[PDB]
Amino acid sequence: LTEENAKTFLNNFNQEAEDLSYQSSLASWNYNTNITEENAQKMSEAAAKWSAFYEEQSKTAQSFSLQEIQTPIIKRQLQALQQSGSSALSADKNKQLNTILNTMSTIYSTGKVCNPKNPQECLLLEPGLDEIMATSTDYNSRLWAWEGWRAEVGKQLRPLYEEYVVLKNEMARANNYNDYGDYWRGDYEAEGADGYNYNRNQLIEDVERTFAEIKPLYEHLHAYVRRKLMDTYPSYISPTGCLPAHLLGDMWGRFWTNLYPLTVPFAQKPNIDVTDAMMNQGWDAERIFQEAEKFFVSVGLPHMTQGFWANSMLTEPADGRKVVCHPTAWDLGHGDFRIKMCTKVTMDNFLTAHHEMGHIQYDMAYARQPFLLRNGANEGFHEAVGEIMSLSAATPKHLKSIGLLPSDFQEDSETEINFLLKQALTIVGTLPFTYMLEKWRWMVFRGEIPKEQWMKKWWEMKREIVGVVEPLPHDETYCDPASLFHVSNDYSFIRYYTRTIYQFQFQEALCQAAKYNGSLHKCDISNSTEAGQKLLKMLSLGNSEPWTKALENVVGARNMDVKPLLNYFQPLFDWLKEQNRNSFVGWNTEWSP
Amino acid sequence: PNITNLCPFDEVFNATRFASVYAWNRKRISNCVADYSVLYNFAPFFAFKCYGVSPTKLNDLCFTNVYADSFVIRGNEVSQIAPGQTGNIADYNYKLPDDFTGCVIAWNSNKLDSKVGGNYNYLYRLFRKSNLKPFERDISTEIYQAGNKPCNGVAGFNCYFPLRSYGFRPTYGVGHQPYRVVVLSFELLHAPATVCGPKKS
Ligand SMILES: *[C@@H]1O[C@H](CO)[C@@H](O)[C@H](O)[C@H]1NC(C)=O
Ligand SMILES: *[C@@H]1O[C@H](CO)[C@@H](O)[C@H](O)[C@H]1NC(C)=O
Ligand SMILES: *[C@@H]1O[C@H](CO)[C@@H](O)[C@H](O)[C@H]1NC(C)=O
Repeated sequence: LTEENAKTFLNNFNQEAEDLSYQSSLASWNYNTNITEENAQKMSEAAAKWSAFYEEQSKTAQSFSLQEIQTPIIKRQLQALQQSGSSALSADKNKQLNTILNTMSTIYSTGKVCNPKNPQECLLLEPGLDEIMATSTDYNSRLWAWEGWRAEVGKQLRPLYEEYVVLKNEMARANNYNDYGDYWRGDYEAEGADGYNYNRNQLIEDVERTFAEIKPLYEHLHAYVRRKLMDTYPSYISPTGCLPAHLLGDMWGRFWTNLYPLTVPFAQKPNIDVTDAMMNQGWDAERIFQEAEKFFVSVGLPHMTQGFWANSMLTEPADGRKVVCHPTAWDLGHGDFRIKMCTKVTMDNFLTAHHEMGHIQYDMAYARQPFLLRNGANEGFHEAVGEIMSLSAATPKHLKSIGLLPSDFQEDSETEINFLLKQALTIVGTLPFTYMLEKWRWMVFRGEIPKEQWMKKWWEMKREIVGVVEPLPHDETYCDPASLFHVSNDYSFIRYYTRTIYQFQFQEALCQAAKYNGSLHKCDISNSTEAGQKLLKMLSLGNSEPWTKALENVVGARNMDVKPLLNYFQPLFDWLKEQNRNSFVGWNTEWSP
Repeated sequence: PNITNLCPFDEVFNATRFASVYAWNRKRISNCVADYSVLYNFAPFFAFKCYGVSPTKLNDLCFTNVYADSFVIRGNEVSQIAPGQTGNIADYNYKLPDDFTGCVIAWNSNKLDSKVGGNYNYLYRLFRKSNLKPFERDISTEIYQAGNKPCNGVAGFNCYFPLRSYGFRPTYGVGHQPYRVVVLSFELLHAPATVCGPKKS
């Protein structure tokens, strides 16, 4: 019978897969912690063998017909295996698409804008132009850097994106999807028992529904940021207009977190930095990860493995080998969980250690699942369950409990307001950018935006949704979205929006589980086993169940809710309402200086 | 009575090479004095679960034959070496009867059975048509016919090779590291019992 054949096929696949996936992950780890040519080529052959095996098994798995499979775990495993992806095209089209992707990656990584009249002062984005976007206050220098990277990237990436859209549309329509946007929205599709059914076409309206009520908080934050930037830039920003695109602290305006020195509520009150306390008490990276482990065992989740301490790198090695600076949590398979992070003794690395160990705990919990179901419930869950640990680790209660912050520390309202504003610049400010970018990409892939009217549409929506105006008029020979890393390198972007919603939903559910009686931003889930069990019910699932069921297992709801997000930012929202009485909340679509 | 002719428990527990669980090694032990002192003394044991007899009174109650079955499995599968259990090892590699009188001993063997390149010398049976009877071995390498079409000796779709390798590596998690298992089965027959522990005076 077909179901028993599928069961034996999956048994043969899990055994072969786990081994090849472990070899690929171990080779990737050996390259990432030891950069050389031989490790790179070993990683190349290991990934080649694993990918060839995966496509070979996926072609055989497509022979099974799902109409006669009754058990939903086998059906979900076969659904996961039958996703061909980019292999649905012919070899010529797949090779052309890979060529376009590789040339986009190597032209984004080697993007170059150079000083006019000063030809020796040529600046790359990664070492020097990001410093100009993050720190510089001069209007003309930021206008230079923004317009120059827009020109020397958009002009070179517009035709590449023109055939990239067509090839991705062909790949998606070869996989029974309407467009490439529907292919990306298929990550949120959940087929399961009654009431847990989620559809791709539902997701857009859900996102729009969740953007219907984040909009007043974003409008008040935008008005406050606009007034403070008007204080910084006297005549270049209008009171009733949108913000200029190059004054937002990042290259693209994705995060507003670099506007915090310019937009600080109370400059006299310092931040909650405890780096000097770590320096005085002689903390090192081992103690940072031990404190994170103490937090995760206090909440009820299991201890770190001995292989975690033995095999991970938690420090710059400094013995002659090059490493990647980015922190990454690795689930190699066969019970091997590692963290690659060059941990310096700072508060940010302390929170990052909590975040990556949250990723490792999420990976450890679903190890009991079969190999194809050892993933997150959707793309947002995996990063949300690390962001909640980063949220709880940064509270003054947690810092006073572990001795980093003094026992007699006073939490006045001003430090809560400026902490909430910094969190808002990081978290709330990225939501209209994420929603507008994903909406533009979805409408481009759908064909709702005409091919020759791309740019004119994009700068309308940034004037409408994000409330950010272009500094200079751009015609259709520019490709202004493509200057971002995620869109030039074929990455889904709605995961950050869903991550942001799920993060505060999980945090409110855990704080209600831990019986916290105060404001949500002061909440700590330490020493609460019931919150850990409530979390671990979802963490043990993986993607074995629909993501709506896992979401109901944590928060008791089957969809995205932004009432926890507004509840988190409620003191800040009241403060922003209190200081926007005289000013005008909102923006005007027409270009105001 | 002086004490001599100890049973060769050094040969079973301290062997340099164990066997795969599909071809599990069986050694009969008879006409000697078996002292269980050395086994209890050894600290690394992960499981010393005994069935039908107490571990403390091993040295006084005495038996006719003692069977020592040695093999290597992965840590997660040590729970399957018990009466009444199911899994790949219980159903297809090593089955104990429901009235098993004896002990199961397991310990971690990373320093002896794990290789950085991968130890591909330990095998297990993943596919078999029917479950194993107690104390039965299957060393057959016949291609498992999972469908309706004949395999004709060649693997492929719905035709899998039943013996899969335990690719042990030292960086695996503790549940996946190689574990050496010795199963002591004690039996009494109508013959006079000649496997009896030490005497004191
Ligand atoms: C890094 O890789 C080289 C490649 O041969 C190897 O010789 C060296 O031992 C590796 N370093 C470490 C710390 O493993
Ligand atoms: C959690 O428990 C430990 C146990 O010693 C204690 O020291 C710590 O203060 C507790 N944390 C909180 C927030 O109560
Ligand atoms: C195996 O070797 C160890 C090493 O000293 C020894 O103590 C033990 O008695 C030997 N025999 C058994 C059965 O463990």
